[PDB]
Amino acid sequence: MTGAVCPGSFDPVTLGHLDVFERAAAQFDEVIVAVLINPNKAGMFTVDERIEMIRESTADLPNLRVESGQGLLVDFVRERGLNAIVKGLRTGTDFEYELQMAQMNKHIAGVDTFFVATAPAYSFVSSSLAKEVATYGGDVSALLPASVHQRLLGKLR
Amino acid sequence: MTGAVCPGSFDPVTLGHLDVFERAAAQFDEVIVAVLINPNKAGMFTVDERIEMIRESTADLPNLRVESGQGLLVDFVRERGLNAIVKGLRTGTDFEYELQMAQMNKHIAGVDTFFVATAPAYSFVSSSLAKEVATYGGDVSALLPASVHQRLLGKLR
Amino acid sequence: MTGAVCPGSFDPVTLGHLDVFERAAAQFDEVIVAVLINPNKAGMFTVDERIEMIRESTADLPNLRVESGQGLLVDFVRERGLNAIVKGLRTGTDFEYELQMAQMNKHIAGVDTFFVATAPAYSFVSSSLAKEVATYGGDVSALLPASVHQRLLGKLR
Amino acid sequence: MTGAVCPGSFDPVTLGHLDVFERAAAQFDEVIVAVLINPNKAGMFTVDERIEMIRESTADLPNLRVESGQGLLVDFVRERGLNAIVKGLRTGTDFEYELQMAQMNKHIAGVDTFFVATAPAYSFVSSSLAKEVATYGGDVSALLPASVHQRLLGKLR
Amino acid sequence: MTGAVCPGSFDPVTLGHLDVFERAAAQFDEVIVAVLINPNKAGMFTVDERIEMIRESTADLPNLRVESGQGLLVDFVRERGLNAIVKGLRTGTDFEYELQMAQMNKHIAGVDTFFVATAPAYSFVSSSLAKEVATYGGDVSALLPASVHQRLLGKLR
Amino acid sequence: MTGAVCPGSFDPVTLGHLDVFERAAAQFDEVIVAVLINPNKAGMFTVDERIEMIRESTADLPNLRVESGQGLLVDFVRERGLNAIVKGLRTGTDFEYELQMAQMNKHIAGVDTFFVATAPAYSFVSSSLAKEVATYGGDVSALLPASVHQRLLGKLR
Repeated sequence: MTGAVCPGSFDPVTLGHLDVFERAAAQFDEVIVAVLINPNKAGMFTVDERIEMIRESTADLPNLRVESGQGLLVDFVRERGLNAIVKGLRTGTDFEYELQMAQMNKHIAGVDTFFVATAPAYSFVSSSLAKEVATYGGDVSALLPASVHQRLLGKLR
Repeated sequence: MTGAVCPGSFDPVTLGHLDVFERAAAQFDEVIVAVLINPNKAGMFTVDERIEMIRESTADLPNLRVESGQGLLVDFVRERGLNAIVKGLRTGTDFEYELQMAQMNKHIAGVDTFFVATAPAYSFVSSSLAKEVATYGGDVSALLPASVHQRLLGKLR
Repeated sequence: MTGAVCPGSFDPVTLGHLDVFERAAAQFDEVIVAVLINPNKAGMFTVDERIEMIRESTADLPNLRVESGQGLLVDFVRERGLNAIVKGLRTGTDFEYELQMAQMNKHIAGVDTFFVATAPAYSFVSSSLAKEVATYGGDVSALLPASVHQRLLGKLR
Repeated sequence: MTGAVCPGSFDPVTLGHLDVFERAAAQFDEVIVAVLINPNKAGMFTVDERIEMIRESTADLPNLRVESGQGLLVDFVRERGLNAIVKGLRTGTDFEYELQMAQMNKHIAGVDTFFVATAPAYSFVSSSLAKEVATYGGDVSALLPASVHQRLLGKLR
Repeated sequence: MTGAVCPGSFDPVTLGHLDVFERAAAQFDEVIVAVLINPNKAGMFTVDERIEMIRESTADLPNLRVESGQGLLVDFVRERGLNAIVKGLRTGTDFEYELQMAQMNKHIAGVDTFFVATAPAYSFVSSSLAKEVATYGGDVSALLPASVHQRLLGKLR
Repeated sequence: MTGAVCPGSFDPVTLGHLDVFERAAAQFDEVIVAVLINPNKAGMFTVDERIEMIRESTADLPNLRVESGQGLLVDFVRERGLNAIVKGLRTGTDFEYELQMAQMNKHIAGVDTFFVATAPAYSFVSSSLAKEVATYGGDVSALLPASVHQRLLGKLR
């Protein structure tokens, strides 16, 4: 019966994200990873690539599925008969902005947002910082799932 | 079946607490409110009084129950076959300390902590500040369950 | 002969802004709302539109007026015989940057900045988030002056 | 007929406090410094001493007066026909708690709180840290009114 | 020639502390761990016990020595011909207070303070939280050096 | 022999930067100021101009040198046989992002980051805010080295 949506651009998914997915899947009957797309900015990976990388690293989570979307997150959530968001916290999270969005999302659609801190080991990776470090040759292999790392290097070369 | 524990001293329970209880009860199959009592610091209300006040306030939540506890929160959680905590955020929450405890609790017992911000209307009330304001004749009736406000006036008279 | 300036881009003015205007108007003899125009981003509303929307929403504040400005805010303030700014705080305010600007503004022109938190009900609206949500069909009518809301609907339709 | 109250324990008043008093006195017709007395901790200085030290240091502010208070700050403010508090910010201010109190005080009594950052030179002094440092022989003479500094030396010797 | 002081109560030293000691020792010619004592509060471990636990876990650091003291940290630093403090940051650090103290310490004695974040794995341990968790039976064995853990358990039993 | 790198874009160098340079040079045997240049975003001053301005400002620091760099900061550091970064903190620093980068930089290359707060007097200046204020005729001469202020006026005329 219970369920939550884990949203993000996941460009690419990191081990910080996967940690949060795993916790959500352990605590809710169903979890949907929402790959949210801005149709007006391309990013590094296509939607199909993003989804494939997530699926390949979540194969051990039977109650997790992955879908893309755009527009209001709360519409994505409600159209699936759910009303909870689970969002990860890491070092460098703009928490004040996350709080603003959470209060807005509850106001307009009655959707709750639960925050969970990612594991310390994965607390300083972000999609953007991983892409930046890898661009200049830094080793981010320990911070990304195998489904991502060499595809990332491929894009960069 | 899913479940979480909502911990606190609840001396007394506020509408900020209740808002969090309601959201937990909406998103988890089972919720236990843990009235965590300190042997040294005896508050305003007895443990039994606090439990009664929470029960009155949560009468419409059939999947939520109220229990007292002492010692390690993660033991309270695990002893009941669960491994999630839901904790509310308000204006004045020491979030950095909450994060420290969340990471400690995950490390020592594998228990996850989910944070949810209370509604803006209930975001500035706290048990301590409500008692302080009421003590000097300030009106905090919009911030507490009606039955709590009734009892609070009694303990002050 | 006290006075303060309330600065912003107000694209559009929200009830968060209006709350702050009202408090400023209640505590200073004279208030000037400074609509600061950019060198891009050209907003959703023109400067005249922003001004009218503010004027419409502050008709019950006789000691408040609305003017556009370019260049340093402190020059705007000082050229009107004042040396106080009143700035509102909301969820998602970059307070660290506001503090930096406050200390700079005091240094270069002797202008004080007073910060006041907007009401909890209006604490999660911002001009940008209201436009984003409204764009995707979300109901922000409770968060904007009724006048402004209709204009916004017009700009989108 | 504008006015604001500047609250604190002022044990003793610092140049950080005085800076804020001066700004408040510059922007409001009438300023009242509220020396709020505790039920313990009895400070280093008695209430009369704290008051005299503030009076001594604000002799050049004709529109400022100094009074002691007990009970709710909002009652102190309202019983004097005002509804504004001016509170200073320094390095080490618990701003989250100040925000909580500000929202509570607006709720229960309609009193606004305006925050202003003290000058960088005075941004790291507090009454407690000045007493601690002076106790162990550190020179805090640049951080306190000359009068106050001599009195402090007297209390220690 | 170069050198820094690493201060704290170290009651007991944690692996978070040791991480910071190691970094300091790697970056300064000499490092002194300052075990600062309040002669008016006993703590769990005696000064000799604290020092022994630090020495036993820093034996692989030839340029680190351990000394106790009280009163002003900057006097401890300057009397050793040094003028730098290295202080660790962890989850739950009151950074605003650390900044206040750093600015005060530079003002009164010209001593610089360098902050370094402890490793993620050790970022949520503190002496106080470790003592609290161990008191109620939680497993903190991975967060403390071998020189500490069973001595801690001994004190508690 | 010890050493650290002080990184930035320094467009232009400010007295806040200089304060940090001086403290690094006082505490490490060797300091390298790394003028990190971005191929996309060309600022106000050329790399050569920025280096010259830093050299003029640091003439009294014989153990500090100035070099340009591109790419990974940790590579710049390691290529010079060092493994420490000294970074300044000011009002408006995004400290959460600095922490994220520090933990990333330690992970990918073993490089430590030490943070030091700049003096209160120089705590609200930034390269960007200085340029912005100067552009509109505001006086930031107390906030910049004299030779920098001279050059800044030139690039604006």
